[PDB]
Amino acid sequence: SEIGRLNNQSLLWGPYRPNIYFGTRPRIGKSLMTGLMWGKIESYTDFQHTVRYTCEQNEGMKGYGWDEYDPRRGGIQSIHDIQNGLDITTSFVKIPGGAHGGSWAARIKGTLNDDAPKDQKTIVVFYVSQEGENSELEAVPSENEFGYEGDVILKGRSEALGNYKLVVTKGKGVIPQSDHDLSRLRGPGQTVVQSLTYPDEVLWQAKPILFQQLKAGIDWLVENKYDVADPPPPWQVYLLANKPGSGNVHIVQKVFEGDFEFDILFSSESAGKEVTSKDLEREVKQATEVFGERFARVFDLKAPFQGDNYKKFGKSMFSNLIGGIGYFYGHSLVDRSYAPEYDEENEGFWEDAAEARARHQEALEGPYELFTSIPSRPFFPRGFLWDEGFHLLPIADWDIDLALEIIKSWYNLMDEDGWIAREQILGAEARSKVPKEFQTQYPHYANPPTLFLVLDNFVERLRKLDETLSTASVDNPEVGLEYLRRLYPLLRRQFDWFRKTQAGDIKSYDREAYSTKEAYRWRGRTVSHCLTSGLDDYPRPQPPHPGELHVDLMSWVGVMVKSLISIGSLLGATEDVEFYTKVLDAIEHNLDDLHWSEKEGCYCDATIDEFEEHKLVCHKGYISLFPFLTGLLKPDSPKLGKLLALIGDESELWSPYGLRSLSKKDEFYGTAENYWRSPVWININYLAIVQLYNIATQDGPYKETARDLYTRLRKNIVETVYRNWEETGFAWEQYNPETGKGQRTQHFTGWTSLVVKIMSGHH
Ligand SMILES: CS(=O)(=O)c1cc(NCc2ccc(CN3C[C@H](O)[C@@H](O)[C@H](O)[C@H]3CO)cc2)cc(-c2cccnn2)c1
Repeated sequence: SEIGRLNNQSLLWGPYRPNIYFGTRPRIGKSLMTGLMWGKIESYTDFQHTVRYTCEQNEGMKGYGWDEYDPRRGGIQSIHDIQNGLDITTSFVKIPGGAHGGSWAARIKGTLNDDAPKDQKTIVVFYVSQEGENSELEAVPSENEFGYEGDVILKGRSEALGNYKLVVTKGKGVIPQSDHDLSRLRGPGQTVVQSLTYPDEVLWQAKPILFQQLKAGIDWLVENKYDVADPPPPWQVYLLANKPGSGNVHIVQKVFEGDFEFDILFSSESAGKEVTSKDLEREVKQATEVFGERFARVFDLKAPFQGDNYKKFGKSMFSNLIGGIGYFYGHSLVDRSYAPEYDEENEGFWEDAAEARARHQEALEGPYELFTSIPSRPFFPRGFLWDEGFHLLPIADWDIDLALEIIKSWYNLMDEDGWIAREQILGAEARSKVPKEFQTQYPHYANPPTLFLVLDNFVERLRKLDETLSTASVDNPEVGLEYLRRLYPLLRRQFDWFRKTQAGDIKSYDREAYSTKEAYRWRGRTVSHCLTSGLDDYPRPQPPHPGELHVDLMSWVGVMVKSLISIGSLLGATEDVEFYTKVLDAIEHNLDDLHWSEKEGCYCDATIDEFEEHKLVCHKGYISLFPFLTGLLKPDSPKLGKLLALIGDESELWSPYGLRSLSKKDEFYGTAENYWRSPVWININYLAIVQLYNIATQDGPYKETARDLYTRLRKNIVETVYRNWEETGFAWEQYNPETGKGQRTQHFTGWTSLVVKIMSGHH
């Protein structure tokens, strides 16, 4: 509770706007937010097309991301913008002090690349907004007529932040000067500020708000007889008339010719003295040193990746993953009808659920907040539930207390029933990027509970001030068990929810098995998809059917029970721990009785026939290995040995680049969208690698096959991801098993970053 508050104060500020190139906000719903924009201007019409704000990936952008980041200290981002002929650095740094979550500073540096005209004009904007009823923010006017020769100071106050100043410094670089008539009314060229107000809920729409002000400037030109007989230069036509004041939006605009840089200094008044540029430089150099020392300790890359090339690779994958951390706030869109069609209980259920959806009873609810890492800045800058379990495995190593914060944040979303939506789209900003037909969440939709994996790691670590704070929840056992105590009931609630909502049907068919209880079927499947399982288009029983059972789902339930055993045991929930033991024992038996195929040598999902009998449906691939991947099989199990055969078999799963999602022998190989029907995916490869290492560092019959497989798979996965990074600068979503090429989306940090932990090893 004391450590909680120090943790709160430490993590309050950051560049928690991963959906944009660079911006800051604190972990507060309605507060002070900033964002960077820039774009070259060569003509009277180009700036609207060159300006950058929200993250994307296309031919115009070579690459971007964090070179180093720790959300407690700050870091350095590099942006390589081809369209704008610019290489940009954004350094962000936090300075603890006072009562309001400390201070921070950022340096924005732009260097023209070799291709750029040496006299390029670049428009740079720093956009500042503040939400809240009783808060103030004011631009201190300049001494000069038309703008600022020097720094722009914003004075503001709020309940959340107390008093603060935000300074945008004069910076360094040529500022262009205009000889035109207009300069007599608009100045020759200088930094300008517009202070505006809009209703709070639209402050986020920085691009349109800016353009509306640019447009009003141009309309003013037109009305005041500035025309094509004698036009002012483009960059002056797009320079806002200076009008500072008070409001909830403040636009600070600069134009530079050539290279440039400028600082942003946020000074929390309740702290000591105010933040300077010399402070920024010192704290930046200091963060880099701490970052370095920590990486070497936490991510000690083992053979054969100890080389410096692999270190830089590892730093990039890690920094981008942990650098994705966002704070999201607002309403989510949920169908709360619990239409009976969603029980999916007859044949052809998918058509019924389509009928219910077509009622559109979904409503906004909340608001909610979420502090989480994300799969990708340009495409998926929001919380995804099973993804986050993978994101936190490397993050927890770095800073267990951060990871627990993020777990707590997710768990705080769980409704009364035990449901967390698998995709968290919080507020209009988060919604803007996401197509309407994809926003609505459904309380019957599960997603893998991979967050338990992180919990498991915490538990084993538990059994055996930024320095201190990162590890306080393990160094103080008292704190640990207390965290577990408070979360334990939500864990159980989620357990029970799986069993009530994702229940399969044994009792109503000719189905025999050790337990009449244990059987699971993901709700929400369509003819070609099962989105809730995480493996979108992995082939399942055709047609889908209320009788289906899914071996991945049962294995996840297995993961959960096992975690509940350890956590219950740590808390002495004896009555609970005994029930869990009966479920574990029953899932073990039932995985065999309902899922094992002796004929095929692997696990399979099941349905019920045209003739109403249990049928196995075997599609050799990730799904086939689940009981192994999820840690459920004994190290001497013959079944495990056969899965090891399947895994290593080059003609089924084993490619030089990692395990294929689907066997080359399956009829569904490389068909359709071919998402999970052949490509190599790091998250599942990671689970294989960890399980091989387990069977490998224990006496048993398969110790040495596992040792060989472990060695080679670790090598193949790391090298594929590394080679692609070296060539393209990106982490990719998935990798082509025939060519080794990364494909689908880029900037996937993202569970692809698991590679840093594969390299570092020692599970
Ligand atoms: C044409 S698109 O670029 O594919 C595309 C698609 C969709 N909607 C569906 C979708 C959602 C997430 C994933 C990735 N991935 C698939 C994995 O199978 C799951 O296991 C993972 O949990 C899941 C998360 O990592 C894939 C598909 C949204 C946007 C978008 C959203 C905001 C802003 N701009 N664009 C773009």
